[PDB]
Amino acid sequence: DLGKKLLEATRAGQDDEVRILMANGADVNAMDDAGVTPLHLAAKRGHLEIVEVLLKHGADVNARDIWGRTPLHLAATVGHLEIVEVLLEYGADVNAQDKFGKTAFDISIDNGNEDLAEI
Amino acid sequence: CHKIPVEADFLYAYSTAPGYYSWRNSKDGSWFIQSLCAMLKQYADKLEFMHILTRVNRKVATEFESFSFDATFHAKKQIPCIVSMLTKELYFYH
Amino acid sequence: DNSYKMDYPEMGLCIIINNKNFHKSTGMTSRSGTDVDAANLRETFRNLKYEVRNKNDLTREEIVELMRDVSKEDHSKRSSFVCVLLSHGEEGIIFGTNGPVDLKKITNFFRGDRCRSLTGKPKLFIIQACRGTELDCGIET
Repeated sequence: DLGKKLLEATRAGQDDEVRILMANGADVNAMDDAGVTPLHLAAKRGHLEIVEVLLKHGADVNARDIWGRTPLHLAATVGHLEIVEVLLEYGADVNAQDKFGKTAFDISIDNGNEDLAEI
Repeated sequence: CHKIPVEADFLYAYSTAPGYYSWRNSKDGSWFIQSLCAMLKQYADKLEFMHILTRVNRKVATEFESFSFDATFHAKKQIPCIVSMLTKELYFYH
Repeated sequence: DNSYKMDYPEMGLCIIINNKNFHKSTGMTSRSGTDVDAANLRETFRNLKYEVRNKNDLTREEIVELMRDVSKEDHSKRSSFVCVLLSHGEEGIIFGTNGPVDLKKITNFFRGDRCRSLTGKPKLFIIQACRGTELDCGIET
């Protein structure tokens, strides 16, 4: 399954392999059983260019894992400003709450990230 | 006159223990319903219902483990939860 | 006797509520693979001679209305009752497409005193739904 390999390549940060897989028709919104998508992985692992190529090809900006977390939540946790901005440009929902009632703004406060809280 | 409780003769077969997430697979379905259907197909003519549900518990407990590219969600386990207010044995072949 | 009477003319109803898609306002994900469950359950219970009724994507109000209506049917010729719930959940809660339903409210319709044609008969609720977000880390065998 190409969708598994995409998730795999995205996690490892293989930007080229990500592009090759998508060209072969790999589902950009592929999921593991925890609802983790390539966009979740790219946001968490800080792979900016991969985040951008997934979103360009229609990655669900507001996909939720089994804890209700969006890529915006995960980007906020590690504090990747550029990914947060790119996610926001593609219509990421700042008001989205995980199953624990936390927003991306709430994570930025808990991490002590002043630069992220204002954005 | 003789009575029974209004809550008697209910069975609640939960996929998972109280407080826990319940795992599903996109192609095969949920772990619990897979196992329930498989155990009913194999044992509905052989075992009482509680014993069928116990095979389901073991099947879910031993044969399934989560796979996730996020370590937070990886290698997780699941036990179903049989809740019986039944007053009799249940055999589907009667 | 030790065993439920199962030689009534009919085995009974098997009501399957299959919620796959949820209102945007809820923020709840699509339940991929639930159709596989629903089809698997119908095959399994129809082979057990149950009268299978599948309902897809029901709101919280529709779930309650359905269960009220089903509990008010004549079950006197039926050996048992089965209801299968496939949805998102929380402890004590099943989700309609538009929000939470209290599981107790659903099952109360079938109480011994409220559904008289099922008094003394097994009422089986099969609940495929989260009961929280807790994850079992497991332990080596």
